[PDB]
Amino acid sequence: GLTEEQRMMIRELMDAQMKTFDTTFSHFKNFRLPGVEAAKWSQVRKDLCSLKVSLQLRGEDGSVWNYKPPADSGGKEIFSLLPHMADMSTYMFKGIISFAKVISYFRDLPIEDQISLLKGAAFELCQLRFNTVFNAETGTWECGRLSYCLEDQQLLLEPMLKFHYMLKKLQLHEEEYVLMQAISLFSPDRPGVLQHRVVDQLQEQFAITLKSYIECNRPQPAHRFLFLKIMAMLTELRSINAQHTQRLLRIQDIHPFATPLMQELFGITGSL
Ligand SMILES: Clc1ccccc1C(c1ccccc1)(c1ccccc1)n1ccnc1
Repeated sequence: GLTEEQRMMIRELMDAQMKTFDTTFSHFKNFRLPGVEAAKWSQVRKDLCSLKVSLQLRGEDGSVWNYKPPADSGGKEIFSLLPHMADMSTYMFKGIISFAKVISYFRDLPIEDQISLLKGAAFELCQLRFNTVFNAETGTWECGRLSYCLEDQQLLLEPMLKFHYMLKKLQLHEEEYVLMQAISLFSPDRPGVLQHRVVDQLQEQFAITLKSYIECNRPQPAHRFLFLKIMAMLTELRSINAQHTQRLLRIQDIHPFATPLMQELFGITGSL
């Protein structure tokens, strides 16, 4: 029950996803690994505690490395995973940027608005892509030969983590994830967007396509209100990206770690 525009639209997004989402992370390599005042630090210590995972690395030859992070002993060991996480984020961001740049609706926008939309939505799209490799039975993001496991059920208090569990519960299709990415990418209200009305119209068409996709392919009474649930999750995603953004900026304030691409997306000038 989708129109021809809508069917073309979903195809173009699925195409962009297929070309730019390295789902086995095969080309994530050369990354760093952990080695072998006052009220800021209290806040940053709390910040880093929420971002805590163990790391497993499965060698192509069959070997396995496992890293268990330290406890907070009041020092600098709380920063040990930041260079690795910066490299993973950077790698995800490159995929996100490539995703946007092959979408016709995005390429047609002026360059400054392209940049403003990517700066506004990079994290959100990264989180949506991470959700598709999140294993909610083991609390593990399965990134090909890398796995990141939550240290350990009072962790669902963390809004990022509650989001991943709730979104995974909806059992979305690939098409529904990529429409979510599009709706978040084409948010007309990001800082610096000039063409508000053009982006808003595009956003509305992505949401209408999603509504129609669901109505036509999900008749089960379990998926009643699925569209509205998804849209409320998108609002939650925006809110937690703002929280997560401020958290990384606090951490970055006292222990620098953003790569140049992360700095670009943050608007960090390299000046002081
Ligand atoms: Cl992606 C990211 C960047 C910086 C810090 C933490 C995370 C995190 C993650 C995701 C996949 C693989 C390793 C870490 C992360 C890990 C644990 C707790 C919070 C965030 N992530 C961002 C959003 N959802 C998950």
